[PDB]
Amino acid sequence: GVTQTPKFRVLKTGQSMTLLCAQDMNHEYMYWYRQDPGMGLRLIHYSVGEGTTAKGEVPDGYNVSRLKKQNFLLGLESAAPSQTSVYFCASSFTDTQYFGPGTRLTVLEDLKNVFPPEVAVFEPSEAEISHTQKATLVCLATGFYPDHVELSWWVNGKEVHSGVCTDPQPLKEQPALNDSRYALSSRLRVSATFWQDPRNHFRCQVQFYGLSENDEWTQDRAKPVTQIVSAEAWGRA
Amino acid sequence: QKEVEQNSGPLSVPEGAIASLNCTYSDRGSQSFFWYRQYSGKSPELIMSIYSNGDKEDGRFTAQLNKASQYVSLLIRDSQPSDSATYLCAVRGTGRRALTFGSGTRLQVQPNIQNPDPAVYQLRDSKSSDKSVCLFTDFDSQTNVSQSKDSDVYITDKCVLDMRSMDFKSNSAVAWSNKSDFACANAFNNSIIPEDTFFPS
Ligand SMILES: [Cl-]
Repeated sequence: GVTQTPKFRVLKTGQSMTLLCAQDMNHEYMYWYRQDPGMGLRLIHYSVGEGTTAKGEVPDGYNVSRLKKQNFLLGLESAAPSQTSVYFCASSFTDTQYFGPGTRLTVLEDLKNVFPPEVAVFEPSEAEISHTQKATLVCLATGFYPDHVELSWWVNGKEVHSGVCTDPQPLKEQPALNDSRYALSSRLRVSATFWQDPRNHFRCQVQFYGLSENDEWTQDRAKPVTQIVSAEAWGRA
Repeated sequence: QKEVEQNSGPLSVPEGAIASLNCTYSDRGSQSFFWYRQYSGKSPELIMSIYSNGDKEDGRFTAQLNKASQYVSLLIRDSQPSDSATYLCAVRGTGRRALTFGSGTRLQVQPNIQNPDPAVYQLRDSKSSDKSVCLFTDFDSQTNVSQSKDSDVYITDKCVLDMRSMDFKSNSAVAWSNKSDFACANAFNNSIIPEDTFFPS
């Protein structure tokens, strides 16, 4: 299918980056789109074949090259906060477009706004267990910025989706401030019997996408790099 | 003026019912028509392509194209909460190579709560956090949860949980705060919750 790198990027204003799209489906046609809240995917550039490209709806501030038929590069030479967006590459045999997974870019004036999540797990209410014979664990990811997290539950070593609900989008911790830090909550609900067995290891895993180890950091607090933060609990009776 | 028009929604549909998404386009000479599904934070996936007037079925999905009336439709039969997503309508115009994308319709499929048991429960940190966290759960899908107007109180939207093994779905919302006046009794005050909502202890 269609792949892209990177998945996530933080840039300071003025900085450069490249997004690579690749497909091995022998598609002649490739497309770069940006998606922003409350509007259709907007086409930036496209290519009809190797060594040719053409302007889409919103070409300004972006360059592209089609090296071979398999590859399509998008360049940002001087990143502007307006380029904060999700970039999707796509390819077609004729008209039907298949999308890559997307690249979430955040462009900031200052990288000292970047914070990894603090992650805590809260154990089920006894009241819930006695009333329902069920047990809801809550995981909170808090104080993170930008909105670049993937929350997963892992029970006794295995990623679980059953009994899980993660907010589809994070809360601002201060809806007022434009650069508000975020929170995200997830629930894992299990039988009260499964919870009451201490052989059972519940882990909330939050992949955060922040700065590269390469980025300059002078501040006292730990450099907010790409990292996984976990919090865990064990069953009890 | 938009070349592909979709209502933003959200469109709320009860589970089991037919969800109907509609799309209009201004270019009468458009030749290709597509429905894409996008889950939040994920990429567009093709549900249907359609080229000829009439119906095209693929499982629970039916696309319906009418070039005379300039609409393309998507029906999801036996709608499930897992169908909850943004649906994007896309049209290839006359001569154009690239698709023009609608701004999408958010669909919410609300579970049927057989036996509502609305309650607000208190959870304590497994390790240590300043946070007191309140879980509203087992409410009917007709209940809506508002954000707080209270500075430093965080309330999440209702969220559908599916314990597949037990063929059991439930709604929940999470409120938390480290404020001394925050209690599970008053956390969801800015929401219309059932009377007969259970507050333990
Ligand atoms: Cl599973």
